[PDB]
Amino acid sequence: MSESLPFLPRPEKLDGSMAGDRGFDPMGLSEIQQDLTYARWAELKHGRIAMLAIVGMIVQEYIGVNGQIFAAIGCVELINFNKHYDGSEPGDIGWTGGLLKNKSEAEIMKAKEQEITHCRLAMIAITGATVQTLLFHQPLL
Amino acid sequence: KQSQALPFLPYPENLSGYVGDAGFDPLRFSDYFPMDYLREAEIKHGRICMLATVGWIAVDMGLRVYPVPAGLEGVTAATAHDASVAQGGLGQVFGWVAVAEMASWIGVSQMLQGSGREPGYFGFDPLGLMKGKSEAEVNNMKLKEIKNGRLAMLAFSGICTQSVLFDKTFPF
Amino acid sequence: DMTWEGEYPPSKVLGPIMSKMPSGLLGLISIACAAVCAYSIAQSGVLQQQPGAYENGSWVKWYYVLGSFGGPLAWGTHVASWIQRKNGM
Amino acid sequence: SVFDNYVGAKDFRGAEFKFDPLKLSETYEPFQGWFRESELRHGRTAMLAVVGYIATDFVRIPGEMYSFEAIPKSADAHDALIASGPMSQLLLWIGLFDLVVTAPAVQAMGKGEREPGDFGLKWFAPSSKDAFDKKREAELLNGRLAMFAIGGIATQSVLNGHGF
Amino acid sequence: LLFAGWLHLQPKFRPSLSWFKNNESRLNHHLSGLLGVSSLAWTGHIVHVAIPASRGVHVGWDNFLTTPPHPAGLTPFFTGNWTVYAENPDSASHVYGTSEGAGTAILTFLGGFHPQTQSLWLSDIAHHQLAIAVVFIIAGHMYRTNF
Ligand code: CLA
Ligand code: CLA
Ligand code: CLA
Ligand SMILES: CC(=O)O[C@H]1CC(C)(C)C(=C=C/C(C)=C/C=C/C(C)=C\C=C\C=C(C)/C=C\C=C(\C)C(=O)C[C@@]23O[C@]2(C)C[C@@H](O)CC3(C)C)[C@](C)(O)C1
Ligand code: KC1
Ligand code: KC1
Repeated sequence: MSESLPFLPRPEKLDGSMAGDRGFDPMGLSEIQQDLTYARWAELKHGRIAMLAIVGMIVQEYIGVNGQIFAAIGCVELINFNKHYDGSEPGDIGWTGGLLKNKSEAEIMKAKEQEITHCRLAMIAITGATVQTLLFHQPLL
Repeated sequence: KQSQALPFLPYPENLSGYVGDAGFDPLRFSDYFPMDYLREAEIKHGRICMLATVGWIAVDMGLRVYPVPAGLEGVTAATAHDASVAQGGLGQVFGWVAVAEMASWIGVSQMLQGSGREPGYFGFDPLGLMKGKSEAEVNNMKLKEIKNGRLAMLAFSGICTQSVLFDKTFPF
Repeated sequence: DMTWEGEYPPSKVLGPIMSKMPSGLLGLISIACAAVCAYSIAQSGVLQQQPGAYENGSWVKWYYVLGSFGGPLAWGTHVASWIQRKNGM
Repeated sequence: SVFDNYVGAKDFRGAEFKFDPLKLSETYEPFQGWFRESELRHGRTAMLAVVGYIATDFVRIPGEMYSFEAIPKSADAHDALIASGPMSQLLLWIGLFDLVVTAPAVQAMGKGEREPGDFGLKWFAPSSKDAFDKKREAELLNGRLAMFAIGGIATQSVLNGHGF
Repeated sequence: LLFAGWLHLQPKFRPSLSWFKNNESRLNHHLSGLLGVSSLAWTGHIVHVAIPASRGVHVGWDNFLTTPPHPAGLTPFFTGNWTVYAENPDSASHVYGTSEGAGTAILTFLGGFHPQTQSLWLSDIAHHQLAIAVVFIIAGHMYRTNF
């Protein structure tokens, strides 16, 4: 049975091999994909953008410049276009500062586990931070 | 071969497991509907009413949340539904019941196609209470849930009708 | 699978619920759905012509809309009652 | 062949009385189990009805809605209690009994696993089946007589207006 | 749509032949999502955008979150008091595109034409599209998918 939903069977492609695998696929979206490589690429990228959008909304009131950010992200996504379709490791484009050469693959897995839990948290947070900005129009408080 | 609750009607024959069985079912809904669905519906009707009859009794016998939010000040249990949907309140309760019921629907749907899930089984047992119990003792506690649930279904329906018809709060 | 021969289909074409129901129970359900639909149509007719109960679609009641859909349920349950009777229930 | 399948071919003197002039038990031979379950149901209803008309004409239940001032003899107990509630209360519970108990009972009778008239009151029921068969014809004869008695009482109390 | 045609020819995204033969899941989605949800969404446009624009009110992307399309504002929908959305239609002397003579009803069954434009009432089209939406959403619950 699934870890996250114990009354559900474990999804077949959600064995404990990727980071963040809580067995959470109730709708069965992973049954039709051949691999979860492209979906992890999209989960990490949505989370890394949401992590920058959380801090970008903090430092916007606690002090088109963002047109240079979309032009900078677009250059990174253009040069690493084939990596989403090569079949390579999801999220890895070699943008590490040498820290990722480190302890063994159990520690590499817990680094990926720390990223994907920060990825999943900031997507909930930037959904919350932008909705209660559009409704109440307060910065904070 | 004969029903226990009605010893002139035959036994309905689809109730052979199912710990709360009296052989009762005269209209034989167990003959026509799946018993995994029927027990899941009886259990869910039971534990909803167990919370509901305790929540109606508590609200009628004083006991507001403190401090009381705006719009729920002079309000009994028979008028707390519409007052809470105007305050907010039940709108958030409906949102989180919906994501629980949509996820449990995949549990009910996979139970009726196999999967070996017991009706009325979620993972929810955080305080232990089943640490290696025998199946004669597990089935006994499941009987206590169905019996107390069957009582609170008839109780809440008595409380909600009498509080609105005779227009009183729960110590009538 | 669901192909059949002769004068009547087998019980299994009624689905997994009504294939096990008696023909007399499905027959009485059908009259109950027909009477609820006929009551819902007749009462929505008298709500249309009542001069204080038709404005802005106030003649539309949820229980009369839901009751009027007993019409196609009365058709199907009386067809299903015939199939169970031909199959010996 | 209803006289060999069922019991009750007697008269008021105890002689053998094969009474089916219209031959309904041969014209409607599948219905003769229903015919006995409904003869007993008509019989057991009319025996409580004849007692409940006589006992009403002397004793009421002690409420003011049921009192002698409200309902004069016994014949106004039906119409002057429709909107009051007690006629709606018995209409619910008898109709709930007939939907939940009696209707599964008459389909188990047609399937052949219960006897017609049996609703499980076997405490004072004797064994040695002929002794039980003698109790059933006593139920039938007192039942068939009460079906004319409640016809006589409720008709004569309207055209003549007298009590008892 | 040009990227998706390129993408669904790549070897990891080419759908299997069984996905193309799944008749029950395609009809369920195409009755619900393609037909019924789009008709519900088009009811969302003409209630929020088109019927205020015929009533002389500008509702665009700049102000549609803070401007309700009805004065009662979505509480008669959830309470089941749906006759509030048909209370006052536009008059027989409503100047189209202006607020003069203009009603506030968003779902009517008026019938016939707006007398100035000689065209259908937008509140009738909204109640048409909403009723078409519900019928098709229901119709997309017929066929046996995974559940
Ligand atoms: C045919 C059956 C029958 C019916 C329809 C009535 C109807 C009535 N009775 Mg009468 N009654 C009956 C039999 C019946 N009685 C019998 C057999 C007796 C002798 C015990 C009485 C003695 C009686 C008195 C003293 C009074 C009435 C009164 C009345 C009136 C209203 C209140 C009431 O229901 O009394 C309550 C019913 C009783 C006291 C009788 C109890 C029922 C007996 C024991 C048979 C029931 C057994 C059976 C297994 C129950 C199954 C129920 C089922 C739903 C599960 C009402 C018109 C009242 C009145 O004022 O009349 C105007 C009143 O004061 N009845
Ligand atoms: C809003 C009301 C609503 C309700 C009660 C349902 C209910 C259902 N849908 Mg439907 N769905 C809806 C709206 C709704 N849907 C709409 C507007 C569309 C676009 C038309 C769909 C598209 C759709 C498809 C394509 C399919 C279903 C299916 C089903 C059935 C799944 C059975 C089950 O237990 O699944 C297990 C549980 C789940 C899958 C979880 C989701 C269940 C919820 C109710 C659906 C989400 C509805 C809505 C978008 C969310 C808001 C509602 C509420 C929670 C706030 C169930 C009857 C399936 C079916 O078998 O139909 C015959 C199916 O294949 N639905
Ligand atoms: C809800 C989810 C959903 C949605 C929105 C769609 C949408 C679409 N899919 Mg589908 N698809 C889905 C799920 C979905 N799909 C699923 C789950 C499967 C697998 C089972 C498929 C498998 C699939 C395949 C294989 C194909 C599509 C295609 C399409 C496109 C259809 C062509 C078009 O654009 O016209 C949309 C038309 C409209 C919005 C207007 C409808 C106009 C008609 C004529 C209206 C008439 C009916 C009217 C209301 C009533 C009749 C009038 C009466 C009085 C006579 C459309 C984008 C095709 C495509 O083009 O892919 C690129 C295609 O080849 N799908
Ligand atoms: C033994 C026992 O126990 O009992 C016995 C008793 C008894 C009686 C003797 C027996 C019998 C014979 C029976 C039961 C015969 C019953 C026949 C029966 C009951 C029914 C046919 C309906 C036909 C049509 C065309 C209906 C609707 C058709 C339509 C198109 C609609 O309603 C349209 C509509 O819906 C919508 C689309 C939109 C709504 O807004 C408006 C309306 C409402 C207009 C049995 C079988 O022997 C059982
Ligand atoms: C985890 C995400 C989450 C957030 C972020 C959140 C936030 C707020 N909740 Mg909610 N809520 C749940 C989850 C969350 N709530 C859950 C799981 C339930 C049980 C189903 C639930 C039930 C209720 C009820 C009954 C009420 C309620 C309220 C508020 C209000 C308090 C403002 C304050 O504290 O000053 C703020 C916005 C009250 C209210 O005022 O609603 C207008 C109110 O009466 N909540
Ligand atoms: C077990 C659940 C149950 C409840 C909860 C309940 C409640 C009430 N019954 Mg009912 N009742 C039964 C069951 C139940 N009754 C049964 C099994 C029968 C035999 C078929 C039956 C028959 C009668 C008769 C003849 C009368 C009657 C009434 C009332 C009324 C006030 C009672 C009081 O306070 O003394 C309250 C609502 C009388 C009345 O006042 O009607 C206006 C009245 O005359 N009942």
